[PDB]
Amino acid sequence: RAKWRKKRMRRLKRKRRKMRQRS
Amino acid sequence: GKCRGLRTARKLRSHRRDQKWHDKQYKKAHLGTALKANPFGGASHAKGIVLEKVGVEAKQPNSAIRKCVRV
Amino acid sequence: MQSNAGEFVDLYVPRKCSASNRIIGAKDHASIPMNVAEVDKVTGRFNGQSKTYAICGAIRRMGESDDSILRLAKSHGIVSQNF
Amino acid sequence: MGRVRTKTVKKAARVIIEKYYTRLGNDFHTNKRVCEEIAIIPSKKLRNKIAGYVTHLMKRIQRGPVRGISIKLQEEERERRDNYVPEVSALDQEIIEVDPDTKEMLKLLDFGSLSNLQVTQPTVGMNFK
Amino acid sequence: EWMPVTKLGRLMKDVKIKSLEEIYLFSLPIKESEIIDFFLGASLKDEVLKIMPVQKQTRAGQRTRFKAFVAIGDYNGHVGLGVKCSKEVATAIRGAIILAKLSIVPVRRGYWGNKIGKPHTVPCKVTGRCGSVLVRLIPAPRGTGIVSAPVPKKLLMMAGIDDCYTSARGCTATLGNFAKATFDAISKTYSYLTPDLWKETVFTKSPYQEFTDHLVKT
Amino acid sequence: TKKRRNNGRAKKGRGHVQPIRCTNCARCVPKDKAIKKFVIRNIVEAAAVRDISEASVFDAYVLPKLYVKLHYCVSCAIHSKVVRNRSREARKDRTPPP
Amino acid sequence: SGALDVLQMKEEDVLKFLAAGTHLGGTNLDFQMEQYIYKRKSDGIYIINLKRTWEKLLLAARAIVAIENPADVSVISSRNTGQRAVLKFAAATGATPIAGRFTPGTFTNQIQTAFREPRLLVVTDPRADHQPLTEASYVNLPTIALCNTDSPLRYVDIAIPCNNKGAHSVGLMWWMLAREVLRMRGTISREHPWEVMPDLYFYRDPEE
Amino acid sequence: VRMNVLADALKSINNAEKRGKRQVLIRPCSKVIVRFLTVMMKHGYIGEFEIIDDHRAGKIVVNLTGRLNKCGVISPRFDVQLKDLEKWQNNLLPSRQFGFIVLTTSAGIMDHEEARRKHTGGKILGFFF
Amino acid sequence: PLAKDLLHPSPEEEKRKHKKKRLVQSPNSYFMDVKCPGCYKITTVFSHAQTVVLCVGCSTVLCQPTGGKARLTEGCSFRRKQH
RNA sequence: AGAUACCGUCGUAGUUCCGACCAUAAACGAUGCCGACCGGCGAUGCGGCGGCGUUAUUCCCAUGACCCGCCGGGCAGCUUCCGGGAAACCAAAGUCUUUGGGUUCCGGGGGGAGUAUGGUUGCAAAGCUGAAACUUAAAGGAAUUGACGGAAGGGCACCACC
Ligand SMILES: [Zn+2]
Repeated sequence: RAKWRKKRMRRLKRKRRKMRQRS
Repeated sequence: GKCRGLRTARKLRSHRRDQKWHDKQYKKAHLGTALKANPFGGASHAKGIVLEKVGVEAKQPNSAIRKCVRV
Repeated sequence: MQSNAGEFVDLYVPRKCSASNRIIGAKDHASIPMNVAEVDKVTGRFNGQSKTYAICGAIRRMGESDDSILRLAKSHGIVSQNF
Repeated sequence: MGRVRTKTVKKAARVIIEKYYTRLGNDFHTNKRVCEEIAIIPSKKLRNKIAGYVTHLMKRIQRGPVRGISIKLQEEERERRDNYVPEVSALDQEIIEVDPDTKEMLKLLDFGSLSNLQVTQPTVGMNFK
Repeated sequence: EWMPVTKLGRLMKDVKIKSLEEIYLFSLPIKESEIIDFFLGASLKDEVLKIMPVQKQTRAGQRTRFKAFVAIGDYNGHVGLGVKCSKEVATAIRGAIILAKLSIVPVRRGYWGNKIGKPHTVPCKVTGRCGSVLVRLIPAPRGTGIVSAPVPKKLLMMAGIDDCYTSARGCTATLGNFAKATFDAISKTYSYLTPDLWKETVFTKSPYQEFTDHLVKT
Repeated sequence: TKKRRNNGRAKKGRGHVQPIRCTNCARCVPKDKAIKKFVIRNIVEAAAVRDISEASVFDAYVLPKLYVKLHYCVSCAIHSKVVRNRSREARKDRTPPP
Repeated sequence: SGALDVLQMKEEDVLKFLAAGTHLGGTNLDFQMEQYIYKRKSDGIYIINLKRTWEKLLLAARAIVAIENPADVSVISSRNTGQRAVLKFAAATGATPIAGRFTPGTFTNQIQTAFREPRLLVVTDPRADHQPLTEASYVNLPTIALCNTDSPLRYVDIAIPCNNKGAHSVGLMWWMLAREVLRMRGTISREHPWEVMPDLYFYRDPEE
Repeated sequence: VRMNVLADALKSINNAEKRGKRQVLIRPCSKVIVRFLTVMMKHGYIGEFEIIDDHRAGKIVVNLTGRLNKCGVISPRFDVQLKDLEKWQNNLLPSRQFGFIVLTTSAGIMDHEEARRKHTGGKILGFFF
Repeated sequence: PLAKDLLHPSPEEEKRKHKKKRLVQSPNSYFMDVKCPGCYKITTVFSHAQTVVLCVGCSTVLCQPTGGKARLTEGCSFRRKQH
């Protein structure tokens, strides 16, 4: 679905920001 | 829906100098990153040795094994 | 509309409306020629002659066919009586 | 107990009563024999189904002329009813109502005809919203 | 042969109206096709623009009806364009011609801008459109030939229009539209109030008046 | 596309109208879109009216009506069969049914 | 419209009109129809200029008489009020009347159970005698309609502003119109009453 | 608001000619507009018009005639160096045989054929045909 | 074709248009006189008043501005449109 | 079957209030602003105007409430081939090859993507600005015929039931 896709990709970014705390 | 004025020649001009970039037939041919990723240096041809000989299949509608080379 | 010698090389001269001077086309079908008889104005009997009119197919669709026959008839001395 | 007689029977019967309306009657048995004489009916059964509609259709015509057939003895009845002529009643013999502004149209026409005057200008009721 | 069902056909079979002019002035409908063939059987050269098969779905085998585009012309001042559909390409191609003859309309040929010799082009910039196809006709000098796609290069030619520039709108692939438009434009020559015109016309007793004395015959 | 020029709403020239809960499933529809009904009914419906006349103390009694204003959500409405789909030309007319 | 004792408006004719209420129209005015409405009284119904009716009813007469052959004009009525009248008009003139339901396509569709090509339509009512007003576009047909104060004036050449709801009003003018189209061709000296009364053209159920 | 007061007047008659009216009124007036319509009237494209006067602006009434096909306006007011004039009257006109384009000029407002004889140029106003 | 004169319309159609949309615009008001109840010093007063007026000949109010037209306290002689 | 779902009894955050952040929604009329013109009609809101009767008062009178119309500016409606459009539809989505009233923003086949990075605002959630490599011959809008519906409306059949 169009929106739930936008939730995954918004969730997925927070993974990417969080693994710059590690460096 | 237009400028169409008589002292507006700059706005009709700095608009088209801006909206040309969305013509992918022009963005490719005028941006340095498009030619850079070309394995040719923009050349017509390019020599090079053969380092193996491999075959590759065909898409779904019709089957075959097209022959190729890893130059 | 002419020639080198001035001859009128043309198939015909199409009829023209009597309220808008528009050209009734060769394949229009709502456009009509109409005839209004005369009377000798001494006995009322049909005096032979005819009054010709035309209306383009656009007018009749707009409903102004009669309002244009009327104004043409008042000007040409067919109806002269006022309100 | 009975069926819809298809367009074969309905069309065949309506012409018979339209062509021999005087030689027909009320009773089926009379009509069965008549139809055979005046029509070449291919089948015994349908002749008794055509004669069935004819006697049913005559029971119709004696009860107010209907919209199917043309009967000369019934048509001449209409023309006497459509050409009737009494002494004129369209003329509206003397004084006949005219509304107050109607005579003003007439006096603008310059007619001195005689008629009635009412008063109606006070408006008290008209169309509904 | 040909006994008519129209007053015009009654008046036409007997030689009493001579040309399509007198039929076109009063814009009388053409209800039979034999009328034109009596006037214009010679040089009415047939052609087949396309035969497009169209298919309508059904619970049973998907049905197929063919379409026939036929234009008719004379290179002297008339053009037609007929269409038809039927379940056999022999009758569709036969029926298209008859419907093409009925739709025959007169075309006016003018000069580029120098006024010596025979007319050779469209009088002025005419246009038309059906289904977004917009065929413009732009006057051209003598002796250039027609410039257009092969489809309307024919419609214009059958008119005798020797030299006509043109310019077309997008989506011309469908001959049902691109031919219809270029036919619509050439009909639109006798629809301009040109300054060459404006001479008052005198209505001249449409054939039904002058020829009613015989036309009450039975 | 556009099935209805009204979008199904009765809102023209304003912002948003207050939403009224459905009077079956409690779905929150705005007061415009909802299908409103106003049913007046005797409390003593006809299957028993005369059986009450026999047992009535008073000589003249009228058995007062009952007044409830029902609002239906679109989904709760079609299913209960108040309304139905209609043909794209008969869709236009808005006069209440006879 | 004219300068005659027999062409201009006569007291005898005006008494006919006011008798059958031709002057009362309806409650609505169509913007093409303003030029034939005198005033509106206070109950809300329109009064027609009976003189203006005369010009048009004389103009329409001058249209019909110009037609060379009487059969060439098809007079058409599709309301039960004037069905009998239009039969009478063809009887006293020589027209080809059309009463009853208008078979759609009697002027088109060559291969027709009923087919005519006339040169002039005469329709009782522009609203309910609908189709011939529209089939008078696919072939070149002039039109003559007894237009009310509410009827559309589309596809009509001559508009006779009159009341046409009542039976008396329509029956009158078919007798009236027939009288004018006949006279200009010759039946009497024009200095006589025409020996047929309007009641012949009036609507009437069997009532003894 | 109103900017090109020539443009609005021409669209007011063009929309009124399309319908088929005989007379049309335009709201503002100017020498630029009066000297405009006179160019048409000097060719017979329109009838004979009147110029209502006020203290405020003036409002022209025109007696239209069924002879003009379209009466456009061209803005902004360009230039015509008499070498571009043949380009303009080929991408803005129906044909060379008829139709004229009017362009203002140091010797008054005049249609292009006047410009060729007086051998001058100047800014452009509009066109008709 | 709805061809009607915009130059010479009836003096009664001109009241069927706005104050501005007429042929030549003119105000809908009219200057009126008033006889100042109880005294004979006759003063001018504008029909569409937006201010009261007080009379030394009355010591009571004369015109009362309500809406877009005045209402006079007591009837008086009212000349009009001498302008 | 699974049901960490629909269903039902509980129940934290939350819902409401005062003081600050956030600046996003199919925030929709999916339809920029201002200005002009081209059809009718019956009503609706507000203002002023002309009106004959009634009703509130004992008095036109001040004024309401009804009843008939006009004018301006609104929310909207019905109808028409003015005219547009791919068409559904539109008095604007009209005045558009017969193109030019003035002006702002913005789109160039679909996907990768509103992703990576860089700048910037934010307490956080996030918002604004925002690519390419590569991949693909079609993605996509409106109508037309069928098929299909655990979609409604009629009706028939013991290869259907009662
Ligand atoms: Zn619900």
